[PDB]
Amino acid sequence: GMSSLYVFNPIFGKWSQVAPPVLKRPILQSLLLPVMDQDYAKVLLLIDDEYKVTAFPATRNVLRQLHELAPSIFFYLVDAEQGRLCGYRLRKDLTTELSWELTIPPEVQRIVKVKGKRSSEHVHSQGRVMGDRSVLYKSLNPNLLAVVTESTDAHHERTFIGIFLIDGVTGRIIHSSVQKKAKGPVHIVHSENWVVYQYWNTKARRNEFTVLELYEGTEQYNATAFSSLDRPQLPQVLQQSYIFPSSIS
Amino acid sequence: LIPYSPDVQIHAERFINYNQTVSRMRGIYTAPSGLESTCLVVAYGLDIYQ
Amino acid sequence: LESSSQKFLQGLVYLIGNLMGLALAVYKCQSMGLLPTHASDWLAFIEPPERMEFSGGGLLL
Amino acid sequence: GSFVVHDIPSGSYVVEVVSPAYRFDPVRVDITSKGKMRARYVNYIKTSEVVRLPYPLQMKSSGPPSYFIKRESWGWTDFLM
Amino acid sequence: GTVGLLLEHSFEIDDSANFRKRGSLLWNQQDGTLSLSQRQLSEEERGRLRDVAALNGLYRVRIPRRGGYVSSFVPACSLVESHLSDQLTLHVDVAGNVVGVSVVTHPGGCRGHEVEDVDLELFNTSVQLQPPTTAPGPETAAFIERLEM
Amino acid sequence: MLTDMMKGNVTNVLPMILIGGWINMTFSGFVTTKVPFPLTLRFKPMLQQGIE
Ligand SMILES: *[C@@H]1O[C@H](CO)[C@@H](O[C@@H]2O[C@H](CO)[C@@H](O[C@@H]3O[C@H](CO)[C@@H](O)[C@H](O)[C@@H]3O)[C@H](O)[C@H]2NC(C)=O)[C@H](O)[C@H]1NC(C)=O
Ligand SMILES: *[C@@H]1O[C@H](CO)[C@@H](O[C@@H]2O[C@H](CO)[C@@H](O[C@@H]3O[C@H](CO)[C@@H](O)[C@H](O)[C@@H]3O)[C@H](O)[C@H]2NC(C)=O)[C@H](O)[C@H]1NC(C)=O
Ligand SMILES: *[C@@H]1O[C@H](CO)[C@@H](O[C@@H]2O[C@H](CO)[C@@H](O[C@@H]3O[C@H](CO)[C@@H](O)[C@H](O)[C@@H]3O)[C@H](O)[C@H]2NC(C)=O)[C@H](O)[C@H]1NC(C)=O
Repeated sequence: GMSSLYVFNPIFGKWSQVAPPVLKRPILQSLLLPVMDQDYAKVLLLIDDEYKVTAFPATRNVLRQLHELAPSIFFYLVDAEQGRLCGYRLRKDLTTELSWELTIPPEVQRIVKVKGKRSSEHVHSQGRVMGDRSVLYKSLNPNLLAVVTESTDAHHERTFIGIFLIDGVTGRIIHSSVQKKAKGPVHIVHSENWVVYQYWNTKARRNEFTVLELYEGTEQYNATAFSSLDRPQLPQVLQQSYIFPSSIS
Repeated sequence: LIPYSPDVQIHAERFINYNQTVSRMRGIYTAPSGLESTCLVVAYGLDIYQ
Repeated sequence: LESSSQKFLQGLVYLIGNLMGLALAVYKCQSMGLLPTHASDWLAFIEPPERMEFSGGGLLL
Repeated sequence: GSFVVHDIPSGSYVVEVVSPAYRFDPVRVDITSKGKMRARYVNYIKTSEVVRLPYPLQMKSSGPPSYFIKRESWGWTDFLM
Repeated sequence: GTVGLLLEHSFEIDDSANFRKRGSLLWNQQDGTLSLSQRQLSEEERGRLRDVAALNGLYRVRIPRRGGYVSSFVPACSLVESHLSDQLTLHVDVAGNVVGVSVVTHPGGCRGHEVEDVDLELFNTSVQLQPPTTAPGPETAAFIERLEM
Repeated sequence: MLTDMMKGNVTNVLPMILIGGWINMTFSGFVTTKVPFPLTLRFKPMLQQGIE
């Protein structure tokens, strides 16, 4: 349970003369803050097992900006053996507080993989053309996580496999999809607004491909400021099935 | 629109790996280039291929 | 064309003919799709909004 | 040439010979607990018996699969049009 | 079989460490009906709700599952700016397992005009159940008949 | 009286269309320039005509 951080150069190879120390228990998680400070660098903070935020580039303006942000940064942690989905957030200077909590029975379902949204992704078109000429708005969520859980018990017929769509901001499940005759390796990829996950059916020896897409209605919201505190609506979920004769490693 | 049909066939023409093959495909990393329509694909695993 | 008062009024009908022609041309213009006047065209112009209050996490714990 | 595989359980499996060179057509094989072996054509849309062939798998590779696309130029007698 | 669930609410200045019993909620697993019955707030509770609202705090909802412990935060600034309208939703598994709850408010605004004491008398809540949904499979049977026909 | 308009100069654009067609045939997938003037998406088929 040792955690260490190194600061090296990807161009030459020689490391710099700046490295923070690590104490207490091993580092649990890290997050990259998009805001830049100091000279032209980004600020990095890490979470300890004592539930504390440690900032890598200690700088007065860095801490000033972090304090000015204050209730704007959230942190979700996922456990497999514990099966507990947690949400903490920064308050004022540096301290954790529990905001949203989720629990899942480990005996029934089991956590496998969790994918999210890439930080470096820009969407050009925010709508889609429809039958006559009407516009259709999409549902783009920068803060949305997808959980894939399977069944602990393995049987020829009895097989439980599903996908949960949870917001990291506020505990609220958008859509929960469930199958009944699928098992084995499952691969999930997340994109602009469409999720692609593949499975294998035991009842018929084949691989079925399910495509999930989230769509809004014909009218748009604020469309200037996106936040998960507001937007009390449920996006439409579309599912389709295909056949792929391969394994998809 | 093309009418819906659950039959996806693997065409040999849409094969990026013509001759060079990867014995074990652990993962693939795609990096965006700078022009507009160019993505650098690197497949890692038992061997390396770009 | 000024030769009398009564033909001076017929000139206005001559102009009404051109007005009707312009109206028909504009009707065909809109029917084909030359004038945008629709939501999808303005969708082609709307820019993405700014994202605030970002979150993050993983499965390391 | 011969593929001999042991340490297998009961069930249905698709035998396919993988080669960057001349390719092969996968063949579906059904294994019974009693010891009957029934080979059939690979069918995904349909799940019935299409054609039954003898058990001693004899795959016949058609040839090199086309990996590259073809581009044609314009003929001298054809550009006169 | 009807089981009762404990519903508690949080109200502080800027932290969240206190919780009080707000009401009782009955749940019928066999039937699928969810009934809620909470008590009414007192004038001091109303005023404390007002002063926490103008400070833009958080409204944490506490629900223990028979053990697990679920919580959910919601902005009360929109609660005070608009009228009282909360929506509670329970998330269940295929069997008798509880995932969590979420509070959603239909207005969801931030204008902040004013609120009268006549508003904040009755509690307006609606409870819903969201069981897991079964995904469809490949409809090859219709494709075969279309190809034949 | 009708012929005064029927004759006109309606059918005098086709030879230029032939030149444009040959030029577009030479360069199949190309992007020459952008026009600052905003345009509607219903002109894109006529404008691009070769880019997917
Ligand atoms: C869509 O979302 C945006 C961003 O949340 C809203 O614009 C923002 O609205 C708030 C509240 O009206 C503005 O706050 C103002 O602050 C000044 C002091 O700085 C205060 O005097 C005002 O009374 C108000 O509280 C904020 O400035 C404004 N932001 C921008 C960039 O204009 C917008 O109202 C939302 N639209 C809808 C339809 O919900
Ligand atoms: C897959 O790779 C094999 C090699 O392991 C390819 O076979 C070889 O392909 C190269 C060109 O890709 C041939 O080189 C040629 O040599 C002649 C003179 O002999 C020269 O005039 C040509 O310009 C070219 O350099 C090489 O002869 C050939 N070897 C054999 C034994 O065929 C194979 O073609 C690849 N598969 C493809 C392209 O589908
Ligand atoms: C207490 O809660 C009930 C139910 O949640 C509230 O009834 C709801 O009232 C809203 C507006 O007051 C209704 O919204 C309406 O929606 C229709 C379309 O559905 C729209 O055309 C109208 O213009 C309006 O926006 C809503 O339908 C109605 N019923 C629900 C939500 O089931 C009641 O108003 C609440 N009382 C107080 C004092 O807040």
